[PDB]
This record gives sequence, C-alpha cells and structure tokens, in this order.
Amino acid sequence: TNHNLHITEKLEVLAKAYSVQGDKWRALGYAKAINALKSFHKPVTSYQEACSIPGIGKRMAEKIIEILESGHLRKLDHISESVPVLELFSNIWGAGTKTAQMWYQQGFRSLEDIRSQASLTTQQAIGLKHYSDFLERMPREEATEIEQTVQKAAQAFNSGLLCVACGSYRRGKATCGDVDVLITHPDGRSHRGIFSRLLDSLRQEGFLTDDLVSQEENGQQQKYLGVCRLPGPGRRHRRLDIIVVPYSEFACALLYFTGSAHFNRSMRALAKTKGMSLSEHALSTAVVRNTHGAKVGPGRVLPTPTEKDVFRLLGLPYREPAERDW
DNA sequence: CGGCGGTACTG
DNA sequence: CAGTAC
DNA sequence: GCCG
Ligand SMILES: Nc1ccn([C@H]2C[C@H](O)[C@@H](COP(=O)(O)OP(=O)(O)OP(=O)(O)O)O2)c(=O)n1
Ligand SMILES: [Mg+2]
Ligand code: NA
Ligand code: NA
Ligand code: NA
Ligand code: NA
Ligand code: NA
Repeated sequence: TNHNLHITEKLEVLAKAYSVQGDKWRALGYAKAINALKSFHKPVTSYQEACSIPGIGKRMAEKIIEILESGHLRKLDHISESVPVLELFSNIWGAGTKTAQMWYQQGFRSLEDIRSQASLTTQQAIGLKHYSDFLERMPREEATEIEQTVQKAAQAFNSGLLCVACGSYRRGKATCGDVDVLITHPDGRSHRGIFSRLLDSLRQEGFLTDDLVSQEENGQQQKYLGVCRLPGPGRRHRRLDIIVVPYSEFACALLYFTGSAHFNRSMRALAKTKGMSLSEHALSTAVVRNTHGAKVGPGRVLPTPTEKDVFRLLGLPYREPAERDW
C-alpha cells in the first residue's frame, strides 16, 4: 500500500549508492526510512508529517520536501559515476564493497575486465560463472522440488531426519532467491556427522554443482552454502543453503532461518533492550553487556521448544511466518 | 556521543 | 584477523 | 542516515 513511490524510488537509489560504497550505517538509516515511507498509508504532505514518522528525521524529511516541491533530489545528481560499477562488481557472490572498490581502483569497469584480469577467490569465480543465475529468483514450486530433493536424500539414510524449507519460502513468497533447508532430528543426537553423508549423496546424483562454503574437514560443520541444479531441460543453477542443528536449538534455528533478515535484527535488538540475547542457537536471559553493548556475560539459556516460546519470553504476540517480512 | 544482530566460513 | 555471508 |  505504498503511497509514496515517487519519494522512496528516489531514496532507494541513494540508499544503494551508500551501501555499495561501504557506508553501511548511513545506508541502514535510509533503508528504515524507505521502509517506513512504504507503510505510511497516507502520502506525507508536510515536513512535520514526515518527522512524525518513525524512522524519519529532519535530514530525511528535508529531502522528502525537495522531492515533493522540486519533484527531484539534487543529491541524486551527484552520485559517483563509480556506483553502477561497484554494484555490478558486488553482485558477484563472494565479492563485497571492499573487493568492489579495490577492483574499481585497479581500473576494472566490467565483468569482462574481472574475468580476464581480476584475481578471484574460489567463491568469486563460482559467483561470476553464475552471475545471471544468482540474480534470478525461482518460482516457489521449484524451491519445493529442491527441498524435496534434499529431504529425500537425507531421509534415505535416516527417515527420522526432519527437513524444512525456511527463508522467503516459509514466509509464503511466490518466488525465492535461493532455498534454505533446515535439518534436525527429534532424538537430539542423530543429527551429528550427517553433512558428510548428505552432501556425498547429493553429489552422487549430480544435484550439487558447486560449493561456496562447506567446512567438511570439521565434524562440527553447521552450514553448507552451495549451488544445485535439477535434472532435465530448461533448468538453471540455483543457490542452496543447508543448516543442520541440534533438536534443542530447533525453534531458534527455525525462527532465524525463516527471517526475514530485518525481522531477525529488530527481534534481536529488542531482546538486547530486555537484557536478553537471541541467536540461531538460543534465547538467553540475564546477559551481561558493557557500555558499548558488548556481551561481557553469557547469562543463561531459556527453554524454547517452539517459536511461540521465543515471542512469549520476549513479551511479544506471536507472528506467522508470512507476517515476518519485516 | 555512539550503537545500529548475532552468528559461521575463508585464507 | 578482515571480508563476506546467512 | 535515525535515535536514545
Ligand atoms: N543478513 C541476514 C541474512 C539472512 N538472515 C536469515 C534470515 C533469512 O530469512 C535467512 C535466509 O537468508 P536468505 O538470504 O535466503 O533470505 P530469504 O530467503 O529471506 O530471501 P530470499 O528470497 O532472497 O532467499 O537467513 C539473517 O538473519 N541475516
Ligand atoms: Mg532464501
Ligand atoms: Na518519527
Ligand atoms: Na557480492
Ligand atoms: Na539463503
Ligand atoms: Na570445504
Ligand atoms: Na551528507
């Protein structure tokens, strides 16, 4: 119900600019403001009406006026010419703002320049090889097929293994950027040392095509981030993320993996205000932090058998996954 | 003034 | 560790 | 960038 497209559309450009240039916190600031402007049913009409909105300050409001009066944003006319290129570069999986700026500094301007002259990490080479594929979203139906493929291979050597697709899929989105599969076991122990068996099985059938993050020399590997592709014609390579967690950490793992990211952050920001701490591992109470919000004391873990418990313990009304898109 | 989430790999 | 990612 |  965004009644401010002509405002946000201009700010979103400025937000991405700051983000690719590495100005993370300023970009965060814009992100929340833009998010707000898309929830305010009524189109802001005053410099005051703006300030009155959570996530919008004087600085933000001021430029909302220039867009309301001048119909344009002077700032947008002074965005470095490097931005489009930095965004192109940072869209390579494994390359971030630091690598993008370095490459730009070295004179690179195109993926052809990267391909032929840039020094790439193993991850970046895989990301460049699937540059277009990784920017595409798949229909959820395909995500289902991928989850099913992973689940089938998992339950093959242990029918007790519980498998659930999380991320945007569980939140009910029509399309998914990748597939997030959480795996755990109700007996609280058979979930150990399975990555070896599962990944091996998924490779045997040729389902996995590339590995981005897979610390298989360690028996305590928690996640696998890779690339897969279903069989048959017209198939594209898709990003696949898999996490194996202890049953005791199931709810926190599920909540985390379901997101959204912004939802997780506000949830964790809240827990911190209540002297608590939430992670994909567990919800803790009586956590000791210093003047800089740094955890100095671990506190203790609270029993959270279900997601409802997490919300409850935080003094919050439960939210269906679909209601966690922020 | 100064935090803005809390984690897990890589090299 | 810094960088990048979920 | 916002905000306590
Ligand atoms: N910075 C981040 C990124 C991700 N996540 C968590 C919440 C996400 O829902 C989940 C999976 O990450 P994805 O990047 O796959 O996010 P989504 O699945 O939500 O979106 P997409 O549809 O783009 O895959 O990991 C997080 O807590 N913090
Ligand atoms: Mg996802
Ligand atoms: Na406000
Ligand atoms: Na990237
Ligand atoms: Na993901
Ligand atoms: Na590895
Ligand atoms: Na400025």
